[PDB]
Amino acid sequence: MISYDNYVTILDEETLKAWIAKLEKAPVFAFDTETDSLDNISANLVGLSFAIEPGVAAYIPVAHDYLDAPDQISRERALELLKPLLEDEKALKVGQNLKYDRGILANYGIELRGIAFDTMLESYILNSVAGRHDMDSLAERWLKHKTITFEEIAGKGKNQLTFNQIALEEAGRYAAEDADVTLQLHLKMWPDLQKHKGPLNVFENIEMPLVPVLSRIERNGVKIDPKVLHNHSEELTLRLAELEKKAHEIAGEEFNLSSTKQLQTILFEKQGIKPLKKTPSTSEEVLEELALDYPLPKVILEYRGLAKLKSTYTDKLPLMINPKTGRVHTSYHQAVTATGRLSSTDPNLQNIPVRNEEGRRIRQAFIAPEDYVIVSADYSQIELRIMAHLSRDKGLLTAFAEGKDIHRATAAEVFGLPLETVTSEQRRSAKAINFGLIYGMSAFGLARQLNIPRKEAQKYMDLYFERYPGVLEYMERTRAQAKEQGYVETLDGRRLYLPDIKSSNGARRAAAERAAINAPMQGTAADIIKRAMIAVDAWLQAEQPRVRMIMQVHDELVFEVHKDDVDAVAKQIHQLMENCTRLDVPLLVEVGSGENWDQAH
Ligand SMILES: [Mg+2]
Ligand SMILES: [Zn+2]
Ligand SMILES: [Zn+2]
Ligand SMILES: [Zn+2]
Ligand SMILES: [Zn+2]
Repeated sequence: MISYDNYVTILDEETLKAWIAKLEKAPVFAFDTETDSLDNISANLVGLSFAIEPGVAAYIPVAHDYLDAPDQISRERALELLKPLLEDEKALKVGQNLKYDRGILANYGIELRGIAFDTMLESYILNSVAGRHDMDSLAERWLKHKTITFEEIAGKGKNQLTFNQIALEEAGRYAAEDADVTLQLHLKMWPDLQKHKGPLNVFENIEMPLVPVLSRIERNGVKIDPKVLHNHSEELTLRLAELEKKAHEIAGEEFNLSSTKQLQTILFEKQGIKPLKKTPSTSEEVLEELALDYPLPKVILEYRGLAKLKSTYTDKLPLMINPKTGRVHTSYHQAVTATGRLSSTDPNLQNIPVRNEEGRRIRQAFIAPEDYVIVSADYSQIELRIMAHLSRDKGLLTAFAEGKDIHRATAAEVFGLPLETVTSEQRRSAKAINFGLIYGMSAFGLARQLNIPRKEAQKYMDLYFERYPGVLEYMERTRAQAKEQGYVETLDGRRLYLPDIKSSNGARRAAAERAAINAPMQGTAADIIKRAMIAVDAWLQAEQPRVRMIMQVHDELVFEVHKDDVDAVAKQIHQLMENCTRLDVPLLVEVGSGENWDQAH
């Protein structure tokens, strides 16, 4: 176990000051905060823990208020004595998910500096796919130590206690162990993170500096109009009713809009071909093939889609508005994706349909406050530009260089015809090839996206590789080093380990080869986006203009800018994004604005 003998519980100023003195001369120190809620903006700090050396850690309770809780240093007195140390950029701190801790302190007017090491990110940069990067998983992987779980001291279910309700000593065991373990994890991982300059570079200049900027974006939140979302909800109810009637009217009787049950009994029973369509799906959608002529499958297609969107965003979004700020605070995850891109939840901004009309209405609900406007800064087809650079292809490089539409430029080369005459179908064919290459799509998978026969798709890809030889080379070379060293890297050095590259399993090894071609372009896009965020945030902090960075979704950064400042600010965001990141890839940033996210998008 871990008893009350392990760590000290600081209940007096004199002892706290003794520790602050030791903390001041430590080379690095682990630090952690305890609160009464996972919600950063409204959580209250219940206590703090520190670790100066493996096995030497302490817990300082400041707001435990259960019946008869012992005297504790007051939250205000503890923070004023600790403030200088916390705000000192020279005092280096180590922590697990420091983004959270930085925010809690910000609730009390404290600016946490010296945010040097985050064990979550150390683990993530070492090997993004090694497993989960949370402390409990980390302590077990690297230290063969099983940590005290929050459930162990607080309980489970609705009757679960909040930190302020837990006994001082019990809270101490948990909090001081976090600090201690975090320091031990750093001592084991930091030395390893130096065996390679690639990962070390990404960790030091991309991931760590991004920690406080993610905190600031999350805490800023985004303005959502609940009325608009409600109208959209009422209207969708009516549209779902109408659509259901249109389905019944086309055939007979009533039925659910569920395939492999009520649909096959209608659809193919009235002429068609037996198999159904899985909601596997992004490759063989039987329902949308029939949709080009057959009416029923087209209405069932649209019905399901609207049903999904209503319960996911229309009904959910209004419930996420924080009472304290009046805004929605999404959760960004910095150590979850395999390629290094940021993910998002509650809400998952990336699942809002882009090329769909309803998704546009969801976006219209993201509004700018009075006298402000929503500004969108996007990296135009960054992955494609990255592939152009990685393949060193003069053809692609020149297309982007002279500002031509790469999809029409590619079609003009593949099909051999003037750029002005390329048709929509030809452009659509080249476009499917271009994005297919990024995901390492098979010549048959391209046929399923283009609806053309196999070997006809193969005919296009051979014509493509002949016109753009540099792309085949990159593809072959990347699969090469992937087998030679078990991993692939981005331009900045970020690595994706591929354990199934020599799998001996067929499909399992195919996946690893696709990931081999894909990761370098996706990871590089990710690195670029993170560098722009740090650069834009740095300008924001230094110059203090009337602008907030509110979102990050796909390849765009969304802001709130004062209406009278839009022009100067747009010039600035634009320069920072395509000139203060990587100077090797030919980058283009498209900046737009409006009353809501949809207008600026
Ligand atoms: Mg191309
Ligand atoms: Zn923590
Ligand atoms: Zn903790
Ligand atoms: Zn993208
Ligand atoms: Zn420019």
